[PDB]
Amino acid sequence: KVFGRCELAAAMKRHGLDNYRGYSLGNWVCAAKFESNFNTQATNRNTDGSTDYGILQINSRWWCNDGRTPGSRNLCNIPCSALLSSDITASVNCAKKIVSDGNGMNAWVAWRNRCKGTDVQAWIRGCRL
Ligand SMILES: [Cl-]
Ligand SMILES: [Cl-]
Ligand SMILES: [Cl-]
Ligand SMILES: [Cl-]
Ligand SMILES: [Cl-]
Ligand SMILES: [Cl-]
Ligand SMILES: [Cl-]
Ligand SMILES: [Cl-]
Ligand SMILES: [Cl-]
Ligand SMILES: [Cl-]
Ligand code: NA
Ligand code: NA
Repeated sequence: KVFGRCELAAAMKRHGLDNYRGYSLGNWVCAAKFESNFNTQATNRNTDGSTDYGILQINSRWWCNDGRTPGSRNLCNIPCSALLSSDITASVNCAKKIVSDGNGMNAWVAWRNRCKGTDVQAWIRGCRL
């Protein structure tokens, strides 16, 4: 599924991400835009051989099992394929664990490089939330 901007904002808010660990909703939408272009089916291989899956590009090295990432963990206890669903529940639940891990949203390199320090409220402008 390719979400619309406000559609995704509403789904993330319903799942309790607005101000989760202090990160306003526009941070989460901005991250999703640059990670996946709001496409649940996005997959991208990393240099280390791991793969990032779904709307928030969650990595197989630590967070999900994809059966092909050596020496890796599965801290969200989920197959990576479940992160590609049109239902974002698994992605959101796993993201909540990631952002609690110590480094906040800096775990998402695209958030650090393209969202952090910007006017992220722009990402939810015009949405009925
Ligand atoms: Cl389709
Ligand atoms: Cl929308
Ligand atoms: Cl957009
Ligand atoms: Cl929802
Ligand atoms: Cl915001
Ligand atoms: Cl497997
Ligand atoms: Cl593996
Ligand atoms: Cl393969
Ligand atoms: Cl594990
Ligand atoms: Cl933080
Ligand atoms: Na990315
Ligand atoms: Na893994």
